[PDB]
Amino acid sequence: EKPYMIGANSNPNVINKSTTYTTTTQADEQDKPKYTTRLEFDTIDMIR
Amino acid sequence: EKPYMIGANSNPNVINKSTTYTTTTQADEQDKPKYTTRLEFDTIDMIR
Amino acid sequence: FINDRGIKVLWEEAYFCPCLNPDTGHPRVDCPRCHGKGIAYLPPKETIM
Amino acid sequence: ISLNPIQDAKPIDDIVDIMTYLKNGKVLRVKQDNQGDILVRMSPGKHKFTEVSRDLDKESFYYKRHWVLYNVSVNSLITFDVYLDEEYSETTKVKYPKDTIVEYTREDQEKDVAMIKEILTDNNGNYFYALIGETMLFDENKLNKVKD
Amino acid sequence: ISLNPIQDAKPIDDIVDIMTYLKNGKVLRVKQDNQGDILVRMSPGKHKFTEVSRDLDKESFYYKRHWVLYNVSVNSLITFDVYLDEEYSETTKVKYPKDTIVEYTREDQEKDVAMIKEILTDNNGNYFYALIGETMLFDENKLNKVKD
Amino acid sequence: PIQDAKPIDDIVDIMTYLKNGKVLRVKQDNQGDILVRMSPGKHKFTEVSRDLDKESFYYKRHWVLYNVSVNSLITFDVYLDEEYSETTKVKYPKDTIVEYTREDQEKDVAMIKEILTDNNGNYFYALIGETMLFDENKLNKVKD
Amino acid sequence: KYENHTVTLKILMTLRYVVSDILKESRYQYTKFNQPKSKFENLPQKLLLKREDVIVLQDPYKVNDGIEEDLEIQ
Amino acid sequence: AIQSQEKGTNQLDIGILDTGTAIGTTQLEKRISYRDRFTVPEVLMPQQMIYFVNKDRIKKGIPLYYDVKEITYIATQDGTVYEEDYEIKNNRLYLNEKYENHTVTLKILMTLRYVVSDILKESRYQYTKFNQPKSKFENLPQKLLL
Ligand SMILES: [Zn+2]
Repeated sequence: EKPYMIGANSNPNVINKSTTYTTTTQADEQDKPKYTTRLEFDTIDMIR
Repeated sequence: EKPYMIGANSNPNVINKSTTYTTTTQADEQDKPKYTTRLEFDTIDMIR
Repeated sequence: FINDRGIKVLWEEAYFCPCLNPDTGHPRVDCPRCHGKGIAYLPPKETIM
Repeated sequence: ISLNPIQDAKPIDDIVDIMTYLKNGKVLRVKQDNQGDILVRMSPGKHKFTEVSRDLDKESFYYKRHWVLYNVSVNSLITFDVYLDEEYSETTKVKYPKDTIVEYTREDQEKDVAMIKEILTDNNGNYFYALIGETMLFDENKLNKVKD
Repeated sequence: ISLNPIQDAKPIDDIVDIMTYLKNGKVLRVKQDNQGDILVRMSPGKHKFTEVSRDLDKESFYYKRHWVLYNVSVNSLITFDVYLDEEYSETTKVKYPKDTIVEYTREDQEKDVAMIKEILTDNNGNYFYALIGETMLFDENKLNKVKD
Repeated sequence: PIQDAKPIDDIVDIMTYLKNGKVLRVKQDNQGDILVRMSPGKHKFTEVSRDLDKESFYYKRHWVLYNVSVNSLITFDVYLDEEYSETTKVKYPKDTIVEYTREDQEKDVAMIKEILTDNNGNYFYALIGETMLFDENKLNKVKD
Repeated sequence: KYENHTVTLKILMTLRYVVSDILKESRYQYTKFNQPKSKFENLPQKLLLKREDVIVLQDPYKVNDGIEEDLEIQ
Repeated sequence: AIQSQEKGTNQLDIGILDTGTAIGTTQLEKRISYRDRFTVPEVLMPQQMIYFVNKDRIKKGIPLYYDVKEITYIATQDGTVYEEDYEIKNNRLYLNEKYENHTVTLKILMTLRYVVSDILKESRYQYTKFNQPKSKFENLPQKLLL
């Protein structure tokens, strides 16, 4: 009903942000994949 | 007679497909060829 | 890229076996953990390399 | 003139209940410290196995969640805090959740420490906090969290 | 309301019969584990030798099969299951062939094991299976094959 | 009859026994039998041991960590280790494929599910999809 | 039958390697783009391996999974 | 900046020994000295070690060769060990009486450290003059062999 307007900002300031270090752990995980094209030789042509 | 329509899919799902390993065997085989162009030197020109 | 080019492989870490003789600093000839080698190994882990 | 209290997502602490939900087929949501936040489900039908997905949203008619087999580990469940999908949501990402201990400024210009016991938000989205030892509710800007 | 039974291609097990067909000139079809599926023929005319082709289809008027000399090996025939071209065809690529042992669900909610003894298909292409110890016919979706 | 095997059906029970800390025994196909355990102390994690024989003055079990998968537990047979009997001395074990002649003298294939015995050691077998018993001689092992 | 005889064989064995030295061990990057904050990540190491011939140990006992391979689902 | 971080290991009569080598590139205006020292807290290096316990070491506490950031795996003849039985203070290890006569083996992570063995391509120079009140001299990065 009412018009959509951007409004004001909301993000507060942050100072002295520390970097993130990956934690060591013996537990299992899942490696997040990327699905895309794949490169391969033409082994049939190599035989020729 | 009746119109040709694509219809629904038929391929069932498959999970945990294992790769194929070539089997060792002392028996003979036939190597499937590729018929195409061939590259060669010009040995007559090399003599020159 | 690593997963694309690599080959599937089993990976096991290494650690000195307890069977090492404290005085000579050298191992027993045959124990389950290490079969004469002075180094034991952990359970396998799967990896692409 | 405010919205009713909004509940925090309870992490499931005991393995037995988690497996019990999983056997029933209720979806779990696991956060991995290293890689990502994932859903976990035991496969429907008789062909039983564990499945994992990264389609982190409610199953909308236009958002079909996709599953793939994975050998989930027991230790992964134990070490990583896990939630039930029906609770963990964007509906509340409160800065200081329930049971959090905070330092709050009192009327006598003394900073006392208290725990958040109830949470509700006004229509404008500001979170009202109920604190132990105090009657009224407190605002986020007034508060301070002391870490470690 | 169904199509008559469809026969499976019988692999030829004994070398003697295979050579006998080959001497008569009847075409063979060999599957190589490593490389490919090929046809084998002994040359027509008096100039006798073995020939190999990869033109895997019926000799249509617009599909001329082409032959080349090859020194076929006896061991290749023995180890690799071989068929007669007149049987091996796309006409049947049934998932569970005849003489296959399968696990099938019975009316009493018990999974019994039985062998397929007869095969026929309805007009819609669904394969009906006759099983030892059972009278009626069974459907592919109902069945399960246990391997090893 | 003989009660050499007491398989667990529900994984929930397995987890409950694991919480109790009792050792498990998990079968494998064409592979060595394994024992599984929950670690004690502050940190709880699954441990495994390739040592099957009973703890003794000359024999101590060796335990190590592992990221065990529920898929193995839910599928493979599981037992309480101390309650397990090493073998049941019969010609054809359970879940073994045999060829038998039905009541009308027609031959069918079947797998075995029964354990019955007299006090002399004479054994009888009841086939999956069947009711009556079959003797050691009547059944014939089906080759792979 | 072969009480006093010399037997000769040709055999196939699985490939195995051990780590003799680590080359170009640690490589680093402060990944920051499209992140809430800076993160540290370890890039691939390079390994110099040697084959196991003087001492040989059997392949490791891997815990198997009951999932059937090449399984069809519906 | 650091390149070609290498863990060269020599197997000797005296034992195994690590002689790693690496190449560093520095900032401007910094003068480095022979046998200076650098340490990288962020990077961790794995090591393995074994020690034998006796009636005296158990009370004094084991003196560790390497340093420590955290422990990964502990084991002895009796198997693994748990946090309730071992503690570490000031880079030395204490154990309870249960392991009076035993051999303890460990896998450990330690922070990375380098020292300067030689200075390569020491000093590089430039008379920067553009957009300056006057000419200025600046020292370009040195390269270090660690
Ligand atoms: Zn040893």
